[PDB]
Amino acid sequence: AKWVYKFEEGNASMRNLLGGKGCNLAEMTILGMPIPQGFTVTTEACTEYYNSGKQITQEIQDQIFEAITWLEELNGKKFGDTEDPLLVSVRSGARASMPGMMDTILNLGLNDVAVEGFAKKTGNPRFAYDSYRRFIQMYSDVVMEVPKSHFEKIIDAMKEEKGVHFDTDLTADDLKELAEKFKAVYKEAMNGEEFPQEPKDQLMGAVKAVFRSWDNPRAIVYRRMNDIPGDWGTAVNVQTMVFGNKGETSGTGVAFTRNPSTGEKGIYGEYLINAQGEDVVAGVRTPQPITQLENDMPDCYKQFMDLAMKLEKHFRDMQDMEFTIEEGKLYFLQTRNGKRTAPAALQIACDLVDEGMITEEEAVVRIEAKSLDQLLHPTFNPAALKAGEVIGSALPASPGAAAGKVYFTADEAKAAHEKGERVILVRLETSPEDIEGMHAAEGILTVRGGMASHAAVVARGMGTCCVSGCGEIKINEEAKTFELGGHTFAEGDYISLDGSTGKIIETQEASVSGSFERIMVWADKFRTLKVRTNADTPEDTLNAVKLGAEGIGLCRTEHMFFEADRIMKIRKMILSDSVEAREEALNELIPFQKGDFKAMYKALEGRPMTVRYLDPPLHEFVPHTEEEQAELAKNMGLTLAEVKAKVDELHEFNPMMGHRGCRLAVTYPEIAKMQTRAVMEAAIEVKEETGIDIVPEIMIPLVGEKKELKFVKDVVVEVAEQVKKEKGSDMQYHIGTMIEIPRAALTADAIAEEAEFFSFGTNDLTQMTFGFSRDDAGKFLDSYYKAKIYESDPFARLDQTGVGQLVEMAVKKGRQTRPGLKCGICGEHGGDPSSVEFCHKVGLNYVSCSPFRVPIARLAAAQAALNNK
Amino acid sequence: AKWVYKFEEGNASMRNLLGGKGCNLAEMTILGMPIPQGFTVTTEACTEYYNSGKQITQEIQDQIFEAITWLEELNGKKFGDTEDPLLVSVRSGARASMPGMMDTILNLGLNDVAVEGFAKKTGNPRFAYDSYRRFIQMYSDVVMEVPKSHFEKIIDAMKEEKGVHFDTDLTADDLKELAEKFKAVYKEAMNGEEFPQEPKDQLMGAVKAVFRSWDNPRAIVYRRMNDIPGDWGTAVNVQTMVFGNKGETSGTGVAFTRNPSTGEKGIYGEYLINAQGEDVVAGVRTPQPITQLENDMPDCYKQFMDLAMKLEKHFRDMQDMEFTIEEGKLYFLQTRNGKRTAPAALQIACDLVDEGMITEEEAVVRIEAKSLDQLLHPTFNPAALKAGEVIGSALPASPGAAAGKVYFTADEAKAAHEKGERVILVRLETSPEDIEGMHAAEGILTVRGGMASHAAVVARGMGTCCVSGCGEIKINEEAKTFELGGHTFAEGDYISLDGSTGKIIETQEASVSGSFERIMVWADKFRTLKVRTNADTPEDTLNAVKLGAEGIGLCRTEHMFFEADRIMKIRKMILSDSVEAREEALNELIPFQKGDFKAMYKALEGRPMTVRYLDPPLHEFVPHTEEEQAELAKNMGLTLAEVKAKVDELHEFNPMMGHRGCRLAVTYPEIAKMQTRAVMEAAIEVKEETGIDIVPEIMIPLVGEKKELKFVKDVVVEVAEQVKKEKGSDMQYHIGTMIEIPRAALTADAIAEEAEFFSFGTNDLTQMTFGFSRDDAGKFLDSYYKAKIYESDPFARLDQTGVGQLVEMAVKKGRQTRPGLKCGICGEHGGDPSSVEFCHKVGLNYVSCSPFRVPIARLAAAQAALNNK
Repeated sequence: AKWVYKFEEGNASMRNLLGGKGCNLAEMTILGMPIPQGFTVTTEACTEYYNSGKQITQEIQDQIFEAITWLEELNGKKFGDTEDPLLVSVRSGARASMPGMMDTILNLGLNDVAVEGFAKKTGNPRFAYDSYRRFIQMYSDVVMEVPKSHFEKIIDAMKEEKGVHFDTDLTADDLKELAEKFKAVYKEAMNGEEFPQEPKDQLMGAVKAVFRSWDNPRAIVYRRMNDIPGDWGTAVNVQTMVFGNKGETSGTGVAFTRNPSTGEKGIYGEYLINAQGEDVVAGVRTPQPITQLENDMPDCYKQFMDLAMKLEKHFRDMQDMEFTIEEGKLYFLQTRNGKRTAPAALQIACDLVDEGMITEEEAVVRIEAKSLDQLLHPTFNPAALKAGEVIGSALPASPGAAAGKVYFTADEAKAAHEKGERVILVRLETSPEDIEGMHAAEGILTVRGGMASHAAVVARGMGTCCVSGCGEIKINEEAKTFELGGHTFAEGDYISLDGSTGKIIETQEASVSGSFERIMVWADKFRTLKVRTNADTPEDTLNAVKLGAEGIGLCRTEHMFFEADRIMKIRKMILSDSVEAREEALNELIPFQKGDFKAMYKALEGRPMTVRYLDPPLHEFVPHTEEEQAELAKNMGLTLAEVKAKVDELHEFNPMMGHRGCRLAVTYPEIAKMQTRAVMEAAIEVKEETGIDIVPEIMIPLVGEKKELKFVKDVVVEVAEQVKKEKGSDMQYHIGTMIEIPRAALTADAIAEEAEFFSFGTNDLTQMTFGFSRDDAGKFLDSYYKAKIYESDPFARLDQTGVGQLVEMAVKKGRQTRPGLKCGICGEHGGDPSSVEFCHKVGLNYVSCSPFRVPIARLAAAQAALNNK
Repeated sequence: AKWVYKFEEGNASMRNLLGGKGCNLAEMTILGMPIPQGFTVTTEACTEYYNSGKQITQEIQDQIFEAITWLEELNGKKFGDTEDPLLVSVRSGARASMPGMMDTILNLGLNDVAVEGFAKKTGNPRFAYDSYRRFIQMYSDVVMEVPKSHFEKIIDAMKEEKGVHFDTDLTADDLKELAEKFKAVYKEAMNGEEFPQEPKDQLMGAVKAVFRSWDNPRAIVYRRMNDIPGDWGTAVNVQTMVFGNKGETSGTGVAFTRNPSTGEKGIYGEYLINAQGEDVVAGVRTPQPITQLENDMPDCYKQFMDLAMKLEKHFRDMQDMEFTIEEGKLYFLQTRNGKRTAPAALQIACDLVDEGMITEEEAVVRIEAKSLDQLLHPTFNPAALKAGEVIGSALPASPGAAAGKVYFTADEAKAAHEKGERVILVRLETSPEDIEGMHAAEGILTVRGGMASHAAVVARGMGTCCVSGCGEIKINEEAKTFELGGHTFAEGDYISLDGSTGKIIETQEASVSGSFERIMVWADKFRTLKVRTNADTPEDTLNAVKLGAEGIGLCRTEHMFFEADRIMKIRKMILSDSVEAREEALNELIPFQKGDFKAMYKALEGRPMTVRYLDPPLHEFVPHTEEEQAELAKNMGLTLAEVKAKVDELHEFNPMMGHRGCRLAVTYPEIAKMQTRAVMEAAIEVKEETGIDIVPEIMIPLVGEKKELKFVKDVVVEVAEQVKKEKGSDMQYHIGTMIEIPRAALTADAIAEEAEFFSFGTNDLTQMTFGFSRDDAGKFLDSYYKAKIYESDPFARLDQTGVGQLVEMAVKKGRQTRPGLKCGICGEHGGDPSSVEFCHKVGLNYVSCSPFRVPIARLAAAQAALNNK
């Protein structure tokens, strides 16, 4: 039952039930706003249809065809009648706003005969035929039967072949004729199937389009990148059409209560007089500043602003709305918390707070965590921009200083590495088919669109740079080139930004609003999780410390063995055929490594740093180019063959799971012994030269058995304890381990006994758990997301149903035997908002992630706190 | 009566009465802290002595010599006795902390015989003689009889001529001998006067030094630059001496509760074991991190930190304190809100607020306004610092990226322009005698000092960069050169910063903490004054808008006549011998000027901009180089002689007071007519292309009579009104004027009738009021400050007792006839905290100042609000 709900039968509450626009539309209705009534097909009915072999069930249709009945009696007109036709619009809406992705159908109910009845009754035959020529084009695309170029090449060939310039200048005959020109295309571009004339067949067709599209490549790829599950689905909305294209006193526009890209307080949007935004606004015929609509229709503005402001105080957040003016009358067709850019995100958040509109928990909880990454994208370098050659200007859709090679298609722009080959995408406009390209490019450059245009919307959403409406861009696809300013380019390097200018540039790094801080302080007053960082170097430590890094969670020591002025000492150790010799070799490194931790400790100023012992296999440090192998045969008094014989002696079938980490530490204590001295001696000394207390945390990698950790810990304590002759050094320190091998988690209680702290190495723990090496996964990974087998990437987003059990088990079990057992997480998962919450809820003590994600971690940790209290 | 007060006889309340340290010392006593009792000579007694021909009155001495009595009976010892001598310290304290300037005397009461008694009784003859050799040196400097080099050249010649390295290694004989070596200098460097042996003569001498020094060049110059009046004066403190130089378990250190240069929370200071900070800490023998004093004397630290934290919660602000340890016992000798750098200023302010220690009005009121200028000093450019050649490192005394030519003396470093020739001062250490040099240099570079060293203190106070303790600097004065790293310099260009590094650099511009904002929001929630800016260009407008510029208060149009592609049209106007011709000429400029305001209006986005009409004389635009005059004789069909004849025809005796501004506008309406069109047409148009309402404000310069303003306003209204054919343009606009000519203020009521708004041009109003041209003043100005005739510069700091009456009169009178009369201020005075308050209190509506001082203005306006509610 109940597969369709009237707007008056619901509210914000049932957002899941009716979808996003669903509840909003229903909410606007419940308020008593001037909106065209309609009804909503439930997301559930999307499930039914899907869990029914993708067929629209009987009970469903009838219920759709019943609300349609309701509407007729509602405004005295029958659905797509022959004389007085009732036209409607169709538009999908998931529980998660997907701005730039969803679908919309206008004037549905029209056909060869009803248009004419619409012509007489309405009295404006140009209109009827315009509203019909439009609608045929949309049904052709949405209910995908054909591409837009087919249709626009025609109206355009028609205009640029009749001395006309805007469709707004075609006669009732031009259109009446055009319609057949489209009804001709849709058919000569399909089996030869007739175009739907039976409104009931047009409307049912619509719906399936929507329910169907919810599984097409683009959606799938879009949700995953927007952390949206696929078990939700879409809802479809049927509303009683209202027209901003009846003529000179009717319109339609998109507008935001506060600038969506800077937080700016005050109306931001565009519109066009006589037109149907749905397509006309998001495109050519340059839209007008919504703040001009006051000059032109200064009576509709008086009320459009009175509504928008109460819509914004209603939801107590900034609103992304849509209006159409019907010859003097104003109609709202949409409201929604405008998606934001990071800056605008915090900025508005602060305002709504100062303006009393909301509480701090609110704003803290509102910011989309992951987005703070934008905050840190390297802005341009002034001097580089001053000398910069600006060869054109256009709208500053989405902020940021983007710059890279240009590509006229998303297929090839992504081909050239993601945001790694520094790519740029130059197009006319963009569309749902360009999602991964816009996503993988430094910046998007379009030739027509405006604020309400796809690229902006979709770009200001992905915190990526975009410059739209740049007309002067003459693009060629057949030769893949474009003319901008005083130059012609060809897949070379171009540069753009929010200073709206495009040019022939050095980026640097930079500040953070006081609003970042203002919200960071708030996060910090609600978060229980502490936030350390993953830094192996002073500068990076410092950089993260500056973002609120409360210490270190993963200080890799590998490099201390790698780095040129230290590779030959580790290699000598491997070739040395005696423990006395290895011992020696190893000791040659203590000075350097010692230096290393000194610098980190002087830098950390009392801030805790979990030092992870040698992790990789010895094979990773020997030479694998006989050029280098023969080099090392002289720096060692040996022969190539024998050094090579050693190398080939260390070679493993699966490096990720062999004689490495803890296992090297057992076979070669010496190594672990040497690391304990360098760290101990270093800590003591700075503690000695600064007096600021240090409390080193040694961390044992790849542990999988209590006795395995003990053995190595027994080696550290003895060296650590010995080093204590620079004084018995009352200095404390804790031996701990990395819970990154399933057995470690399964036998935590047992592991807790020797270990003084658990540090979850989720990246590896996730490889042993999923059974696949990150390094060789991608070759199949994609097919998993495509096949929807995977909704998220485990390597960036902590698998909670699986890896999550191991993590929650180590903590539980680990604390049965050591109630205080401090716990942490490492790698990527530590910097992922979703993960950060799980950890908070499961039991961790702190979170560690790269230096630049500290803000993302803190906010997340913050939110996680408020959410689960 | 009452010229001296016991520490127990006062508290914080009477800060004016007892001076700064006065009340603090008295306050610490009232708390019950471990401090050496003493008494205080009132600031008033400084007045007496001064308003008594600079003689210490009789009633005064006795009262000093009476408290000294009190002290003997207080600790069973007589003042500088022969056997058990009571030694004391002398140190001045004004109601305004002058860190780095005031004076201090240790061990006063000692002499040839009492030292020996101090030797026996104490039992440590090295000590007695050390405490004596020190004290003789200080009395020699403070009670200025001789320079420090005289004394340090000796102890040093003595050490570097006896195989010794630190005075801490001279025997009881070395010192006993040294003393005579100093008592020998003081005398061979004076008439031949004996050195004071009578403690009563040493102590009275001290005091006069202090009261005297309060009028010496350096003080005078220091207060003015620190807005301190000279009618206040100093107070002198006499405290019962305690020693951190008795040996191995006694010490003395300087420390701050929170880092004075970053806001950092947590102890920051230095110290030295066995020594008397007063000189030893602020100098060589590298001090130790106060946080190490926990390793060495881990029992004194336990209590030093327990005290400092209650001293900080007591005053509810960060504390700058001084301690000495007397063989196990800890002694506090000072507390005081540590002077701060801008960043640290806001930062701590925010903390104390989050930590609940204080309310926001508090923090807002606490920040020293003027300091926010630091916030905006251009940091270095990363890439420029990455390629930068670091030829040495040292302590990061005061923040900032300083860089400029080096000068080994303050006398010559100031010679080469102030902070205009980009100067740098390289010295051993600095001192009160270097005040204007440190002040006029980009950055200070010293060879020995530390955190507690003069340059740091005095530098972190003036928000200027400083790198101290850089030993590797071998300086030569005789050849004015120094060796640093792998180079030797000679008055060339050097560079430094808070990254502590000094190097062989491009600076840029940059962010503002969220703490700047956090306090800016606060300012903004307490300020009633609005803050516009003085911008004549879009970029500058934008720049100021970014700091909270709520509009424009002074948009000069001169340049619109000046700029190359527009100078020839104004010149043609001047040479054209007909109003029809001039008219013509003028009209040629309307397009350009029109462009100009368009850009400003597109930039201002609705934000008000007071446009000031042509201000300078026509002579200012003709050529004054016959090379150019003969150039303009061909671009006009004339001869040199005749163009020259015109030029010489416009030449005035006093350009600042002739046929210019409003007077040109009367004689040549045309001009004013043309400005009204360019502005009107421009406003209408943007209002037309954006719909955002504009409300131009035309401002008439140099008005001095109602009928004078009317006449010109009558010309604007008619042109303004005419231009209203791009539509009657419902556009509003207000004619107003600049109250910058005394008569304007004296006849405001009369002026208010025609003018719709008053805009105080205080710079000029201050020249007509003081009667002297800023341009020719400096040649006598300095002698006014030196002669103390002027405490402040009127041109930067609004004369309130004078110019202030004219300002308060125009507002009063101006509102009798126009109750709404909006009012503003311009030029410098608008950006000066002191002025900004006066204006707030007198009646202005908003304040306008350069773009970068907007923060200074806002905070000031804020504070002014809280202060006078």
